[PDB]
Amino acid sequence: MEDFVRQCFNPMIVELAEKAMKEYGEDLKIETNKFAAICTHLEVCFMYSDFHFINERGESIIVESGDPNALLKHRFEIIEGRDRTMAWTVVNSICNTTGAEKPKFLPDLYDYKENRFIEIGVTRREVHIYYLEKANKIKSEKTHIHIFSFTGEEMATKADYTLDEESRARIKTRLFTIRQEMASRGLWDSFRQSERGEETIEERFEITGTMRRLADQSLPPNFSSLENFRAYVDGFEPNGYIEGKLSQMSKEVNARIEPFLKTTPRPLRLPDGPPCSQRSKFLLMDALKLSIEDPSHEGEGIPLYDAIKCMRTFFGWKEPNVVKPHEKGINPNYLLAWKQVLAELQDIENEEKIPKTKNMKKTSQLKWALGENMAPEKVDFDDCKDVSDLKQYDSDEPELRSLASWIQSEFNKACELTDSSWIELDEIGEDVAPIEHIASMRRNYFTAEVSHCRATEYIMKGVYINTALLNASCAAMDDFQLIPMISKCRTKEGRRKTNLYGFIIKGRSHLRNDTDVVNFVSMEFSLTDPRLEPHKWEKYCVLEIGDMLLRSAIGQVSRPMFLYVRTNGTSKIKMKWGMEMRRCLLQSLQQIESMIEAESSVKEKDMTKEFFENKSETWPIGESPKGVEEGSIGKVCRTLLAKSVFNSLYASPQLEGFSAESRKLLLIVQALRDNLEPGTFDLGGLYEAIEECLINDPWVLLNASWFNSFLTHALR
Amino acid sequence: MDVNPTLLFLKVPAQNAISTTFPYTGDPPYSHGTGTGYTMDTVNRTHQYSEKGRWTTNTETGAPQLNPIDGPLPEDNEPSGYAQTDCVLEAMAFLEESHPGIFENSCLETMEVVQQTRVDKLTQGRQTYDWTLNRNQPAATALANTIEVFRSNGLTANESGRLIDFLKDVMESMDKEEMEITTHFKKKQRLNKRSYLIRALTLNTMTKDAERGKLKRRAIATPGMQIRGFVYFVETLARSICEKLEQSGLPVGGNEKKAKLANVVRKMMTNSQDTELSFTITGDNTKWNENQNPRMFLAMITYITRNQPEWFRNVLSIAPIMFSNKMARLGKGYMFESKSMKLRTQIPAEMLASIDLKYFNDSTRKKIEKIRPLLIDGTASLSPGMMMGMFNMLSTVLGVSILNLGQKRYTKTTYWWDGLQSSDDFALIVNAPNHEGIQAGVDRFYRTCKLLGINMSKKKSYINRTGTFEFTSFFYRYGFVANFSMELPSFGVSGINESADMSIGVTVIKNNMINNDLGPATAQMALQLFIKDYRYTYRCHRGDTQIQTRRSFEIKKLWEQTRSKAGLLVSDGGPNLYNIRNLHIPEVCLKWELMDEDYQGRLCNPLNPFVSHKEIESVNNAVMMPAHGPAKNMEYDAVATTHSWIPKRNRSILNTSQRGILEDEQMYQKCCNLFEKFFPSSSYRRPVGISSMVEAMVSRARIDARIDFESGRIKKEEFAEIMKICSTIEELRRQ
Amino acid sequence: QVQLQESGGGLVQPRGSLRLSCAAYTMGWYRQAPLKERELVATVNYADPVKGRFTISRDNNKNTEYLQMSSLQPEDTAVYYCYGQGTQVTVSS
Amino acid sequence: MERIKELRDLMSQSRTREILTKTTVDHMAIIKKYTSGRQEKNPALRMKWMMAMKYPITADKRIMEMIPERNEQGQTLWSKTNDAGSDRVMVSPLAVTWWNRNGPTTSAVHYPKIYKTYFEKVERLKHGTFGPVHFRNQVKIRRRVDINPGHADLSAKEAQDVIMEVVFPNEVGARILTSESQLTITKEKKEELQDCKISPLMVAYMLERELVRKTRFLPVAGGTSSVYIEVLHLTQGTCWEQMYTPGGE
RNA sequence: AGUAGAAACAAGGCC
RNA sequence: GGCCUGCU
Repeated sequence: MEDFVRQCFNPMIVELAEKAMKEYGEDLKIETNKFAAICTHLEVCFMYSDFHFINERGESIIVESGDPNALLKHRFEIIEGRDRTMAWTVVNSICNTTGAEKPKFLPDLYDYKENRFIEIGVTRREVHIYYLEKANKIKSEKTHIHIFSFTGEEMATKADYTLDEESRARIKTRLFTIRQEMASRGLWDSFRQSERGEETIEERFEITGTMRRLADQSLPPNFSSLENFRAYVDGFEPNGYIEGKLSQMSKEVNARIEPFLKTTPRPLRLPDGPPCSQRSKFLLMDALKLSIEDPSHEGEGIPLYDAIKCMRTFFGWKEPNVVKPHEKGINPNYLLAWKQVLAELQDIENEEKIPKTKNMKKTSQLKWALGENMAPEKVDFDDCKDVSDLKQYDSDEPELRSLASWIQSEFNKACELTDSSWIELDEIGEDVAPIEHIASMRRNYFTAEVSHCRATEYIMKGVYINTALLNASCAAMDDFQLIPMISKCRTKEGRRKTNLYGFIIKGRSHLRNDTDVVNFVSMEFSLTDPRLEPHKWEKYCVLEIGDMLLRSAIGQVSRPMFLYVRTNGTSKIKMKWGMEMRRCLLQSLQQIESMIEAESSVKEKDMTKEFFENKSETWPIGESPKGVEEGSIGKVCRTLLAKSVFNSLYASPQLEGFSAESRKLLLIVQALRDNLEPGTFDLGGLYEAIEECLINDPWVLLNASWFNSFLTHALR
Repeated sequence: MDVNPTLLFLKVPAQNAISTTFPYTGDPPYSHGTGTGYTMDTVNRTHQYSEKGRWTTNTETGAPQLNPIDGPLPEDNEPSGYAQTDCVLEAMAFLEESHPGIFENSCLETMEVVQQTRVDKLTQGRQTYDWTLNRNQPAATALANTIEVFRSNGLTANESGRLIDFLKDVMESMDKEEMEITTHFKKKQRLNKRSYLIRALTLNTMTKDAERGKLKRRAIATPGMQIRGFVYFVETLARSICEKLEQSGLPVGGNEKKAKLANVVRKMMTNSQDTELSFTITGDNTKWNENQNPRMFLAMITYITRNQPEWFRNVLSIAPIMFSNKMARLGKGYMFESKSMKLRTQIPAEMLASIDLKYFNDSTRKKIEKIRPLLIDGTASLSPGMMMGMFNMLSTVLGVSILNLGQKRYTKTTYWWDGLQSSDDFALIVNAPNHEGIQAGVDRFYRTCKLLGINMSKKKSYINRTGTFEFTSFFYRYGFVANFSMELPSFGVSGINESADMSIGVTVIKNNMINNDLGPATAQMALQLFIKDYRYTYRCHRGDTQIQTRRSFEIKKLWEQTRSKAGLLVSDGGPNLYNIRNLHIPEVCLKWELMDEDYQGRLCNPLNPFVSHKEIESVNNAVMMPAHGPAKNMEYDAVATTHSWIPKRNRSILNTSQRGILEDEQMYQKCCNLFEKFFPSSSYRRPVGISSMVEAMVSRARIDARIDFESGRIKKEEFAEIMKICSTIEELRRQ
Repeated sequence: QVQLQESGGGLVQPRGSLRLSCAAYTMGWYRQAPLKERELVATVNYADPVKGRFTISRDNNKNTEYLQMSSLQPEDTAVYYCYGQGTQVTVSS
Repeated sequence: MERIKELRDLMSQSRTREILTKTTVDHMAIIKKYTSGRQEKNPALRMKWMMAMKYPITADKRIMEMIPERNEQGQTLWSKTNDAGSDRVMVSPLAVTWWNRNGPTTSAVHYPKIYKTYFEKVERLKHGTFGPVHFRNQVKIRRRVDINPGHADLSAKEAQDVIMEVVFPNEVGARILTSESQLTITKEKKEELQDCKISPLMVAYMLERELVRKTRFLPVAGGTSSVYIEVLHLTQGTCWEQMYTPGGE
């Protein structure tokens, strides 16, 4: 039958009908009479629509061939011959522009004169039944319907026929051409009734070929095919198989509970080796401040001018000389770098306006100090294979180092009060609710407690230094840059003040990965002699740069004044995390506020004021040789803030591992102290897990010592 | 006196101050170089936990595979992957018996979803291993490349737009003699059957960074695109199953987890009378993923899909069949340094099979020596067990089956147990009349776990009396206690854009106040610090200050120009009006009545060249990877302002041989923008159909010109011009 | 008497030999190295570090297991137990 | 006119012609998401790192013809170098602030009508009345509650057709909404937003947010009302309760 | 040298 | 010496 559509109809219509065939997903080889019937429907749609044009009037202009002009409007514009999505697109667009009613089924054409749709259907059966059939299929329709049938008859409601009658003679001539051409073909044994509305399909997902063999190799050891295994599974029913293997399984497979008593836990062993060194990016306990007493705010001002003005406030400069060498570098380079920094600072002082940011010369001194041109050149393996020295990067456990007493004192003095306010908080919306007033009062109390704390000063120092370093690295990637360490505080009298700890020289910072390292050299003034705790300054070079006179009742001290100079490095991640050190304030004060709220849930009243003023209640916050010492809530605030600050400063994988594996043991010990009969399956394994995190970090070793002390004081 | 914060625990219980034990204020550990060492170590460890299995050689991939299932029962407490098929089938049968109709229903909804799912659902995924280029690429890019290759090779069933048809094409590709791929350096290369099989069965290994809570780094894996559809269907089934199990806690959030934990502890302890003792085990499973054999997941799913259409069973079984034969790419490689000659070199991992061992240290030398027998075409066969939690939900199903297997109806003894399982972590409440009963119950639970290939970490687990325990960093002490140290890293600028960062910060403060019991004063301090960091990050200072920045001049002139300066946004250098009462209001709407009409109009102008919206999914959704958890998405309330710009892209593609991808990106985006202008609903609802672009665009041009004349700007001259231009593009597409 | 009583330990130069006895089913000799765990040495089967160096034996009439240690090394420096008090073995120069 | 003209210009060049011809409508989404840009793992780090560069943001090409290349002192506002995989050009953040002080102005009176949810929140809070804070232990119990206070009793899909018919009336397709509540919602949001020119996508997104019901599990103590849950952070705490009555009541 | 820690940075590539 | 890139 398909030979007929090969022969007669034009290409355009046959591929339109083929795409309509693909539309609903049925195959053309099984039933083709539908293809012919709907392609004839589509053909009558065209032949009825084309050759029919309109101009600004009604009364369509009919031309056998559209002449070249702007007057190519089509009388009837076709609906079908398009995908369902576009057919409904045209339906909705016509409804929204023509203000007509939206039909629920697919029309075939639209006309302007009568401003409505045409649903053309030419069926094998006579018209006077198919018409009202499709009419009762369509609900309350104003779209006019018109149908032909092979006998040659026409019909329509309203007795309406919308265009010329010679066109309809055309239609029925086409119709009988179709008819008495099948006459030569002979199809009416099924042509009248060949489609009955079949819609059914079964989804087929068959495993075959290579993928089947893979299925045959992904079974238990004693199975040969997926078919057999699935049959076995379907036939499988529970018949007490877990019990049999449990009985047969060796009894050494057990989870015996070892009781956890007061005498069970042993102190954590600390590693032994050379004392632990300093790792901070700046001096914390041994910092010195040169000040100007200016009225500018933290960010307000220009760095270089402030630094120069602060440094001019000090008199007593001496020619620098080596006091304590780096022990691994070239100290003369550090000396020359310091003198170069001074010289270029003067050079800025001379000229017209202090630059906002200064670049330094790339001398051999800072070329060595900043580690320039030291990365091995990257080459290909095929060119370097016979080199005996060629091997992997050194990948082994870090060097072992024992704890020293300097970190303990540094933390002790990091929780001490100061003679300045190191936090100038921002603005918030004016409090409107009583709860907001309570929150503001609490916040004011904590700010009064923690602002005068060395932890806040360290927070500001780190934030400013890391912000400046990151910005300089991102801006001046190539050229070495000078950045004075600046921090602005407010005195007890209320006068604002600036403080200059020293200088940082940032080097080449072409940082691609988050782990890539930018090297800088840090110089900081101090008065602490490095000849008393040399092991804490393994990586520092310390010079003697001047003498300071601070008013004291013992005449006047006239102390020496040294310069701690070192080469340090950071990374994008480290800079970003060090510039978010202000969340240590959060951590600490959230803990304290949780304490206050928990206690106030007992007594139905806010308990902040008496906690902060009466200072009757105290918490164990340290141990003295006499015994455990307790301090007021403010001291707890400062201690927790210092702990968070040191966590942010000495952060490392060792800290995370020890924190987790020691929190586990802390929970076990707490369960013991709560009389909850705690038990363990392998306590030695937990101890070994904790002890492997303690390698060389001073902070984690101090935490381990604190944990041992807590165990000793606990378990009683 | 020496200060010691830990001594604070002598007065404050450990859980009431547990936040102090979370050093989440410093930089988390990161990996620096290759992850090849970790990948090799994981492969060797997975293969040696199942050493007593039986060896075979796949006839298709030619790789050695180790099957430990039904192997000898363990005789020691060391990790073992010798799961027994009959035991696990019985466990699943008991799970079904205790929850009748679970499998049949879940299979019904899964069948509905599979037969109505679309291909585009695969684009909604993070990095995936594209085999066309042998590298990780965004899910959409890899899917597009694979579809292009399939269409070039003759597999065009995916044009039906159905994921099931895409999987049919994927499987049909397995039986092809020779496929063709494209490489740029374009060159057409031919892949034989075995090479393509291994490229479709392989995984890409990387090192996990920003992982807090352990000293050593780990390795993670990413699968290809051929196997992700089957994984999607299997995980859909597993999620539908677990949603019907109250003992599971994987498909829920954190608060639901806490609620279920409280309910189970109350149920276990309350029902226990005075005679019965109760004990809670806070258990962690050692080597959870390395001991879960994909064959056992195949067994579980084929038991689940019993009495179901065979096509459903086949499509759900394809995934574990491929995992059982999965291969893993070793990784980036190894970098060597020579200090004598002062140079460095980078050898790819694919050379580990043949490269001499003189360059490697003792540990790496032994690892390579042990893993070499499993090396096939630069990748190692990893049949014995899963790599990194790809089947999280099925593992949770197995754990829930174990938990339910002790409902006192199967124990047949006075002791019994229950609890909650979330993959790699569990809380087990066991009750028994005497300590001997508790010991026997825990021993039998451990033994049954060892029969299913699941191991309990004795070093990271402990048992106490009920009332105090831990679960996924949630510490329960007669009621869950807030931590607030897990969410600390999320208190900074997110890094999306100005308006997005502001809204996300305020919303995070609000949420942590609601859930994590953040205090009022602490919340105010957090708001102040966040505002300070926000102003210092975006160079948007109050405007009345003299802080010179790269943006302080325009901000200051805008400040001096504005009359009601209280309406200026913090992004434009205005005062901050936020407070505890205003944390749930966008900044634009909070300052709407205070803005000057000129500034208000300039700010919220639709014609601004900065705002760009791509799809309904990416309107106000921000992907923030939370600390100590999987990547998560958040809805943030924000008004589309001129500050909603999107930041610069990487721009490093220009120096790579894969430079033509940018031209293809530009052309695809131009075509997509044209289509959207032709089809405005393209973004909100993704268009569907089987036609091609130009057909729809030209035909809609026809119709829209028509109707927009029937009322609108068009004129006959223009309408006819459009009609004949449509004809022109038609004849152009002809040729 | 007690339940278990190990004896015959002491200080020995590397390469030297020693015989441990214990006064107490299948029995085993275990050792606990300083800082390390209690590990199985032999039973009456030998651990791989032991191999062909130590020889476990038992007198079933006298209720006692014996461990003959030959070609001793500084890794065998540990307290040896049977299954008590234990017996310290120290290998040193 | 224009649209078909850039269509013809695209089809003029062979590569785009092939892309338009061989690519089917269904693959629309795929190729639209086809990109070499990886999703950032650490957005904060790079946002703090990119903002230190010059020209850190991106904007459409049209910015080159509305904003001058430099400001009064000569600080550059935009660059002509396009982004990696787009025709957009990289520009400095000042071009934002500049647009807010001398850029074109419009009538933003209809934004309150569009962003109905946020302005309703503001109005509800502005007329709220606070009360005394009572300090007592709060038994926070976890419950499933609806957060959206303006949901019109419609699901996502249920209101998606309404949203399309309100914004994209022609792409609705087969669906013609039956429920009369949807009829009235369509009428109201059609006549209200008849000429709003913000964007079809944002209008659809905000209509989805407003009409679609959404639910989440939260620890609550009292309240349980939709209006009382949006301020759950302000009314309920660990040991304090703040009586509050939104402006709606 | 320095940062850092089971492998890396201490710029890369292209002419 | 000149120019390109900074998660590809």
